[PDB]
Amino acid sequence: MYTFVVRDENSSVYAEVSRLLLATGQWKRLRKDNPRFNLMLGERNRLPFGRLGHEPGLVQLVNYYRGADKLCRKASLVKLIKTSPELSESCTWFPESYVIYPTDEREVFLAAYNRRREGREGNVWIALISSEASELLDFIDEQGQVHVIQKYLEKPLLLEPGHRKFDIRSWVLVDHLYNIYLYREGVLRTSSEPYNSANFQDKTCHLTNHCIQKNYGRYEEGNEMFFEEFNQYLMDALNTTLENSILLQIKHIIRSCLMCIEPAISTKHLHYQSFQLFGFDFMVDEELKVWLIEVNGAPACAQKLYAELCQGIVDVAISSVFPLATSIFIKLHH
Amino acid sequence: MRECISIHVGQAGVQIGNACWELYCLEHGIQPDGQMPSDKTIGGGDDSFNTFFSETGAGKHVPRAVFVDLEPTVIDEVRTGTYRQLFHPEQLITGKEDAANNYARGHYTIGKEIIDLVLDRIRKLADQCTGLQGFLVFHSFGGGTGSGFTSLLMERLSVDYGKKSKLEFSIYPAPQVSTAVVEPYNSILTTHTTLEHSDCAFMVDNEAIYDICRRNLDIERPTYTNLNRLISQIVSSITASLRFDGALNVDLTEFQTNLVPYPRIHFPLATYAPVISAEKAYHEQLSVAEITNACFEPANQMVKCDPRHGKYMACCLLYRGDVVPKDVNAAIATIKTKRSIQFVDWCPTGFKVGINYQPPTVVPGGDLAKVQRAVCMLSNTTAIAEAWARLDHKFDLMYAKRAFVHWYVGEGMEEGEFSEAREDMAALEKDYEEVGV
Amino acid sequence: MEVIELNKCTSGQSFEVILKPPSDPSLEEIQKKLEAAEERRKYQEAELLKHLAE
Amino acid sequence: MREIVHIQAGQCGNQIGAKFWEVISDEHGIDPTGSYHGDSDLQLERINVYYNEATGNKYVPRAILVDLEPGTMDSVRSGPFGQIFRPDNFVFGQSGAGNNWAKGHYTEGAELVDSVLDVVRKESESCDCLQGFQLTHSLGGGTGSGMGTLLISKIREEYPDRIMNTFSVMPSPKVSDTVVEPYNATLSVHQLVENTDETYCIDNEALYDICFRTLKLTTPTYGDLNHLVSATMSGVTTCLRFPGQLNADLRKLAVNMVPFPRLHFFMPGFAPLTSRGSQQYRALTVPELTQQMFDSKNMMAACDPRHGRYLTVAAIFRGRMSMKEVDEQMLNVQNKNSSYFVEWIPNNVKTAVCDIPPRGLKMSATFIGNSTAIQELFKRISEQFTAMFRRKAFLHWYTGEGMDEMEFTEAESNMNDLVSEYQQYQDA
Ligand SMILES: Nc1nc2c(ncn2[C@@H]2O[C@H](COP(=O)(O)OP(=O)(O)OP(=O)(O)O)[C@@H](O)[C@H]2O)c(=O)[nH]1
Ligand SMILES: Nc1ncnc2c1ncn2[C@@H]1O[C@H](COP(=O)(O)OP(=O)(O)CP(=O)(O)O)[C@@H](O)[C@H]1O
Ligand SMILES: Nc1nc2c(ncn2[C@@H]2O[C@H](COP(=O)(O)OP(=O)(O)O)[C@@H](O)[C@H]2O)c(=O)[nH]1
Ligand SMILES: COc1ccc(/C=C/C(=O)c2ccc(OC)c3c2OC(C)(C)C=C3)cc1N
Ligand SMILES: [Ca+2]
Ligand SMILES: [Mg+2]
Ligand SMILES: [Mg+2]
Repeated sequence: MYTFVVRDENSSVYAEVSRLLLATGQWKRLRKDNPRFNLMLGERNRLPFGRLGHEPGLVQLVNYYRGADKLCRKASLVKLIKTSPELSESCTWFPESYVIYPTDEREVFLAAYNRRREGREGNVWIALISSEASELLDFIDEQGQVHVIQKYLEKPLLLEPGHRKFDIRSWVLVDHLYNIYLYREGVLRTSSEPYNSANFQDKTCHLTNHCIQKNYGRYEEGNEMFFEEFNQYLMDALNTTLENSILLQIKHIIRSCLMCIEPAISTKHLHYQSFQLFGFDFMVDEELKVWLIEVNGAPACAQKLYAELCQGIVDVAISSVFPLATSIFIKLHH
Repeated sequence: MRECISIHVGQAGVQIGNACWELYCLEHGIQPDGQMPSDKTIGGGDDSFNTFFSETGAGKHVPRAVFVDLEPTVIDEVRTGTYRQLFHPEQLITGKEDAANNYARGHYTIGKEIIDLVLDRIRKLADQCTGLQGFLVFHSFGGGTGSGFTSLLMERLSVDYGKKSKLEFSIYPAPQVSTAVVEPYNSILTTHTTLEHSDCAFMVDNEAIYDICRRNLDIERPTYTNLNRLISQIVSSITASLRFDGALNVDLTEFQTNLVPYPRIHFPLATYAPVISAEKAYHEQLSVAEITNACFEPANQMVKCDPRHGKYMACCLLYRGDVVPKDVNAAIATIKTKRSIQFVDWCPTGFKVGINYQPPTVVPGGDLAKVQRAVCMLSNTTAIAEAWARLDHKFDLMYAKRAFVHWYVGEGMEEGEFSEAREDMAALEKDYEEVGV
Repeated sequence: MEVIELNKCTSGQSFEVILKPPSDPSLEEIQKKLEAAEERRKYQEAELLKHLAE
Repeated sequence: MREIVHIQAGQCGNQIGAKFWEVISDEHGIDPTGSYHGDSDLQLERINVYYNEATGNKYVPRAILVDLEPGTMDSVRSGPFGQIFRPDNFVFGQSGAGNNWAKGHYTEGAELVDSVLDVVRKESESCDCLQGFQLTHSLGGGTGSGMGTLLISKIREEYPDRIMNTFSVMPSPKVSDTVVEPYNATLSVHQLVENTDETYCIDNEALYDICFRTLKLTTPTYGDLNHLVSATMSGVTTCLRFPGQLNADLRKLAVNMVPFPRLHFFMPGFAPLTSRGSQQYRALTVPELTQQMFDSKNMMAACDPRHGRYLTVAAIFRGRMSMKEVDEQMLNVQNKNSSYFVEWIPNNVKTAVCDIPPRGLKMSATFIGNSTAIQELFKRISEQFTAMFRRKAFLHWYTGEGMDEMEFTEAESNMNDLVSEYQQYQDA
């Protein structure tokens, strides 16, 4: 018998993980404040990492990597890149991004606005989306919190029929050994309303968020395209495959991100043990070049894919540490 | 030359004291009967070893130490032990009945009756000192005596010797080698009373020492002796600069300067390498690069915590054995590029290095093998606050129900002191937060 | 990178290597706390011997 | 903190008391003559805890023998180890207490109590550092019940800062002398709540059931019951009697076991359970001892520990065994059954291993547990009390000795208080 605790209210993913753990008949859920556990399915904020791996006679494992917030928070991820020599500004899979504090890098941001003005080429940035420099700075000081100003992709890849916009979500599981596992199924969060070309002010066709979109469910069920339908489309419309044109770059971006932070976050020689499920958000443009948007620490999975991925987490992240008395992932070797 | 007086309080203090003074004697070539053939100025002198040992006309070298326990059993083994002639009986003080795992009984009840005798016996050693610089206090966090009597003594020593420096060697409690269920209570109570009276404090988590003995020395179930011989090695490494010719950490004031910028945040993390089994037949001797790299592995620390998720304020590297500056600098250069060593913005990313060419001394027959080189890293990291969070949470669980409180109140202590001690601790946790993140 | 304050002797040598630059209660107060706790002990023992008298 | 003063009162008190001195003298290698004959220096290193060094190198149990009837104390004097006890320490009345708590506490026993206290005082003055006192007695009789609790009250007044330890034998209809036993027990519990530091709740129901169900004896005697009592008594005193890795102490037990001063009633437990004489040949493994000592079949108080929660546990393992295996098993119990231990007292189980085994058994284990399940014992007595007291039945035996109905209502209230107090932490 193994023992676990649940400490995350909202987590629909780890609600399903706990459900599958109890169902195996070898895992007993204890009360939240019981210290005598094998597994913690911890909270989003203020997780007590310092308390883990200190109970005698127990191997302890947690579903979060400490310090992985440096990849998942907007302002941190931008800093890590323009810092981590492993990446440096000399990046090609990332967009030109800047951090702005409300009453810092403003000397650097205005130098990029000037050189883009010189060639008169597309000078559009993101948080609302505007073209002018000083008409966006009033928005940052109004809201209160620190926000990132990122180069808006003015020419994105368009799905036909519809003349649309989309973003790809990949699910990545990093085990206790720091094996990077990419889930073979991803999802395309689509905009049903055709993408506006000159007008920047429009809302629904520019952003592709599942919550903010709710034209809903016009072409595919719930504005979500699975990997077989998108592979088939690329084969007919663009003569290429998903594996070659998009997926190779995705694998490179995932691998480069987690290899960078490995010395800082790895639980290789620790008293406690960590795994984590990540949500990488991508952007394919007209020339089939893949861009990174952000990483998710507590990611939400696609409704049809829950049963297989959550079984996969149990398979290689949990049962590898706690065996019971096959692979749905692609291992990204390093 | 400025002298240091060692005070050992409770069972843990006394027994760790035993191992330390045993080790100091082997380092300086002092025999059981207090004789030292290598010493040429018979009767006295102001050498670096004279900081810890005073001399008599007979040629005997006597530890500048006082052992105090409220119970006879432990110190009686010192009185009858292999180093019985080394101490004069006035240095060894014992009561009738112990503090029975109760802080309040050790601080208020049984403390009051013995406190004046102890301070008088301390003064008797201070008057043998031509220019005393301060004290090293050895105790447990979880004992009745260790928490209770120490905190009272630390209060009184700030009155009688306000100019002088005080240093703590504290045994943080672990369930693997626990003696009392109220060890979290005793620990929070003592820290609160001691915090303003302590200049620099070295925490030794019994958990970490227990695991090092299991992992690196191959002992299935480590005894108190197994832990104490390992702790004393770390203690010896820290105190070596006071007992030997050198230019780093020459006095106790320099420990504050080098390791303690903020006065409240005064708990530097010790890390030691290498710990090698003597019963191990084949061993390949580790290099300067290898032993320095081990200082940043959590498995080798005196307290289990992650310095990657925290900031440094000071870092000392203390080498014993075949070590040269060239080899050290090359190791630092390689490590900096591989590991997450983050300092606070208001501090230089630096290392103060001390080398002593004489390799570490081991107790014959003991579990520790002879090594060509060893290192002890002392780093004031904000990561040590993990040990505070752990202990505070354990305090919170019991105190929420007022469990065991009556034993403390029944000794004249007030319930308010508990929550005063706890809020001071919560203040300390947030002091580490401000500096750390 | 820079090696400063290098001191050598027979016993060993010590130095500093910098990689990067930066960016009490009285005696009377003790007795008053200790004796007030003896007052609360004596009060509790007296209240116990009063109860046993009854 | 070394010397313990032992007091045995009444028929049950002296019978379980004599058996205790018989068992522990063998363990320390002491003959009926008082001379040492054993083959280990470890037998004498803490003999000062319960023995006094006699004239010409002989040991004398530090004990005091008390009864209002001269019958039972003659049986002790003529018994196997009867000659070891100091002759002056035999303090007896004549007319007996006739199963009456009032006669024990207020009238007959009031006459004799001062004679006992002079013997207590003579023994206490010899003690270098007095730890406290241990009483063996039943709560169903008149002497051990009534006068025992009177002695306790008087000893507390003379020695306010010493420990009070009791081995209290709880009455059950299954092994019952008189109908008035629920009355005597309830009045005695009232006293023990107020005036003792630690109480080992030896329940006669549990001892009977162990003898009947587990040990397969169809009609158990008092001897069969007292075999289990003496085995437990040795087990719960082992750490005070032999040197260990912890400097074991009656105060340190109280401090560590009693989170709230009223809740100081412990469930004793023993593994393996054995009948008189007939020896078992297969020695129990460490996982077997650990599994049994926590099982309700092995408890000396007839309570189901699954019906409650453990506040604190203390375990003592006796024999030549792997200390790592002991730690592993003890942690396995706590980690497989973490709901049955309170989360608000961290690391609430302490374990010791002593190398010296008891007579017969190669390796044994003793349980001391402050479980909230003990309320079942007190509820049982309370239910039997109310059945009679709701009709004021049998009360004339008490009122004829000067007692009032008020005192019975107070005692009932205070026990019901203790039951609801244990109940409070079974939900917390
Ligand atoms: N490392 C080490 N720890 C010890 C030793 N002895 C006791 N301890 C630890 O110290 C704590 C208990 O403190 P003790 O020093 O035994 O107690 P004390 O100060 O004698 O106080 P009382 O006996 O309660 O008056 C526990 O957490 C033990 O693990 C020792 O020799 N070495
Ligand atoms: N630089 C850029 N160029 C083009 N489109 C962008 C962009 N930055 C953001 N977007 C679009 O805006 C949407 C919102 O992404 P963003 O990461 O800013 O918010 P978010 O964190 O709420 C999404 P998630 O919940 O998946 O993490 C994306 O679906 C993307 O299509
Ligand atoms: N276990 C056990 N219980 C006993 C023994 N003798 C009497 N009792 C119980 O004790 C109660 C009567 O107490 P007893 O000691 O005989 O009366 P007293 O001498 O007046 O205190 C009854 O409930 C009996 O079941 C004994 O030898 N062993
Ligand atoms: C809740 O955890 C504990 C429970 C009990 C103790 C007791 C420590 C002792 O000093 C002691 C004293 C007398 C004893 O005989 C009855 C024992 C006894 O303790 C042991 C384990 C050695 C066994 C029995 C401590 C803690 N932490
Ligand atoms: Ca000299
Ligand atoms: Mg002690
Ligand atoms: Mg009878």
